Amino acid sequence: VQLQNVTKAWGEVVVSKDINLDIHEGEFVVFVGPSGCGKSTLLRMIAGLETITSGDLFIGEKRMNDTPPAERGVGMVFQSYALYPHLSVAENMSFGLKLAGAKKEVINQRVNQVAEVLQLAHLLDRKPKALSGGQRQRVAIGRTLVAEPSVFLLDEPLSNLDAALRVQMRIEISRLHKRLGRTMIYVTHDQVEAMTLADKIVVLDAGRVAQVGKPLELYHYPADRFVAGFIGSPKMNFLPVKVTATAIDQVQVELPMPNRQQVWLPVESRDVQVGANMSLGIRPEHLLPSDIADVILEGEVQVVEQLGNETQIHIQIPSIRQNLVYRQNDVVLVEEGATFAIGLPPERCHLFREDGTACRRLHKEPG
Amino acid sequence: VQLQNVTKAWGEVVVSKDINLDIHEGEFVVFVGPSGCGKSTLLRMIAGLETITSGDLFIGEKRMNDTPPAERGVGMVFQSYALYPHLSVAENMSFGLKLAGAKKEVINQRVNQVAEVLQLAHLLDRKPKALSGGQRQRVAIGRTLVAEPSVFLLDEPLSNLDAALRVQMRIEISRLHKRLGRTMIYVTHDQVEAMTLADKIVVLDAGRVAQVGKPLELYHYPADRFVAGFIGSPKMNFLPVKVTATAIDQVQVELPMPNRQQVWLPVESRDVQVGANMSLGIRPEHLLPSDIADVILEGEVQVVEQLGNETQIHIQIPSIRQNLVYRQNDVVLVEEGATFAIGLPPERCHLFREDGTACRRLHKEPG
Ligand SMILES: Nc1ncnc2c1ncn2[C@@H]1O[C@H](COP(=O)(O)OP(=O)(O)OP(=O)(O)O)[C@@H](O)[C@H]1O
Ligand SMILES: Nc1ncnc2c1ncn2[C@@H]1O[C@H](COP(=O)(O)OP(=O)(O)OP(=O)(O)O)[C@@H](O)[C@H]1O
Repeated sequence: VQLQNVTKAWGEVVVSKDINLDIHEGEFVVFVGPSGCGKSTLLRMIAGLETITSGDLFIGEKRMNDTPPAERGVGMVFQSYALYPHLSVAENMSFGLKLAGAKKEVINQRVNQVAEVLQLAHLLDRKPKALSGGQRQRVAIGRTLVAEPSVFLLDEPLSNLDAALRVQMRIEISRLHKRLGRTMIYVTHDQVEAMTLADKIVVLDAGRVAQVGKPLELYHYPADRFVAGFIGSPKMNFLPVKVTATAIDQVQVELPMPNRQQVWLPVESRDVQVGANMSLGIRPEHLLPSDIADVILEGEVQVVEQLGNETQIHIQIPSIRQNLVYRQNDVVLVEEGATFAIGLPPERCHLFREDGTACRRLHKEPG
Repeated sequence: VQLQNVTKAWGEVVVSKDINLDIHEGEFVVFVGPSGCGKSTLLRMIAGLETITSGDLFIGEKRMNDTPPAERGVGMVFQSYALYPHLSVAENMSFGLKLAGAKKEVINQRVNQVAEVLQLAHLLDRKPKALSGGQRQRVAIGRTLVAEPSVFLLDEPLSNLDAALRVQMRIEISRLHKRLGRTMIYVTHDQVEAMTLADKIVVLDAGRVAQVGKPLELYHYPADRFVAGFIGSPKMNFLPVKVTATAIDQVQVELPMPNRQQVWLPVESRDVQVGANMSLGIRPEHLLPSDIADVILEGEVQVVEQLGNETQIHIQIPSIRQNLVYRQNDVVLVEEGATFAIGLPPERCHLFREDGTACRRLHKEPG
């Protein structure tokens, strides 16, 4: 429930810096970050299986860096095959006889209720070698939902599950949290999941903590370029611009286009010098039909991905490196090489200084 | 490259009731289906890691049910991985080009260009033990990539990766499929990935092949309730309706609503009988705003998930036992209890018979 300058490292390969997390009791916290940033290591250190090179681990109240993996209040172990190849499903799931707590021995009343939510009922007498990746995965989860620790440490527990099934499990896991009221430390790559379950999201990046905030705060108010480009599916579009003017709460920038159009952005303005080279971000879903008016960008359709509910059009614009990704509702029929124009809304624009830190958007978004 | 009446069972449990597929050479085919429907198995039968109870498998153009795995022309990459802990990352990815007689001149070269795209260049001298899920998984892909088989069998090869990196790999794997142009049998649960990469999609259901088609073919025209309920993120909503009338290319149904509203659907009508109890399907993203539509449904907001780019609102309607899910663009503030309304667009409504088979939709959709 609490870290303090927890630094981990092995040689000159520092996996984690002085991260300072403050997880309250019964809070649902998910960890997200680029592959390699230190999410799994962090979760393990919070438990056993991994040492703590420096810092304090306040679980409950007093430190627990030396406490044996046994009693901590933790309940980890996850993802397809971590199960005993000789025991059965019911046997593996009902291993909650000694996992940091005090339970009876007629708990069959729960191992049967858990295998129910995980739709594993008809597989209780099954052996691991007889379960699919997805099935094994849920068994591994039951083992933890059965023990019912004081603090769960889930690590991508819902992987290997079809979409429909994965939605039901999100519901189940959400209930198991608004009931046991325990503390949860979830780790995932599924961003939709993060936003739906998380009651506070932690974004890691190369060992360091990038930002911590609620779902919509991270989405709407990334503190820097990195976080901005990490939260949100089709990465946020980034255009190179130049600050031409400065007000108290404006900051005018010049788009690299041939026409060199300028526009006033509802941004911080603090520490923004005229003439500075800055990064302007705009999300694929925030771009406009262009049918309306104002700031417009035109280019050639490079890619077009059909998703049934929406269409993502990749547009190439002169003077801009990478294509500009744009998402539009429904099936939209356009071809490659075609000419496409979109509208760039100033309220929904982000601006990052050369150092990458953000210029606190002033526009108030609901939430 | 071809299956006929292929059957597979473990004792008394069948897992592939005679499936018939016809994967053309060079095609990118993705397999989707409920957890434990038989995706990995079917994949391990094309490789040889599993025995074919009945039927004939014709990889290339010759029956291979009894051919040894190592000599089928198949290069597979599953979840179990293949990172030999005694070999360095660079040592792996090359191990594949073992007997291929590849020489340090040809190999080591493509091992470098591959460690580049997969972004492991800074990890060659590493060892599986000192890596992370996502990293190890790219390494595994690296092996099969470097070996450039004649047939790729990818089993959820991009899981364990952040959304950004994953999108990048989808572009790489896609480019790799264009460059070489060899057959690829991809298994995944990520429906956006399927829709994105696939040329054809196979939907499996409890060992059987439910439907085969191009992505938009399955999204707009599911052959049955099962596929309808399977393809598409927030699951299609289903409403019990009664057939009140039937015309040429029509069919009129009565909604569960207390006002027993009857609405005509541009649907097949073939094998539709007045009085039958059918299922009406409508996707959360196809429901319309209340004011801009006829045939409205009002109810109590139960859940509201804020995804950032959109808002999903579950509505309990006095009639349907299941909550009706609705997707609305952008951030939408609604109180968990509010009265909400939505439109039921007839042209985008699917109709399923009592036996679950769909009544061919006559509305032409773009695609
Ligand atoms: N035994 C080890 N020795 C040295 N460095 C290690 C070791 N195990 C992990 N690491 C380092 O820590 C980082 C990895 O792992 P972690 O397992 O913390 O990643 P994640 O952040 O959980 O990423 P992923 O999404 O890929 O699972 C790696 O990039 C690697 O450099
Ligand atoms: N050794 C076995 N004995 C009996 N049944 C088995 C065995 N191995 C797998 N199965 C059955 O085959 C089905 C599973 O596996 P497959 O491995 O074919 O699943 P998938 O379709 O890849 O699903 P998942 O997404 O969950 O990985 C399971 O539902 C299981 O009942």
